[PDB]
Amino acid sequence: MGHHHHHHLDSYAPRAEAEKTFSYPLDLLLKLHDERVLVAFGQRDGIRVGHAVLAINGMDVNGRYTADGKEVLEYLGNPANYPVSIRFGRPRLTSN
Repeated sequence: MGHHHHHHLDSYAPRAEAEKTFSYPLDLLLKLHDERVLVAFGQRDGIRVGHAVLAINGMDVNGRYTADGKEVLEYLGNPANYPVSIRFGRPRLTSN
């Protein structure tokens, strides 16, 4: 009965994490979902899958493209650009 629910402001989510270096091959994999690049695998236990990319080398990502317009999966997949720094966090940090 009732099955009531409540949540914080829909526009919001917890803050982004700090910038971190990445390179490949690595025990980390990313995928495209809902016009965002998300962690597919690489969790120590669970607290990593479903996190979303927010910038790469300071280019705030246009969902799944760089600021320049490279698709993030191809951009990171290119081994000429394997060594990178990434900013990532909870999805829906803001609606835009």
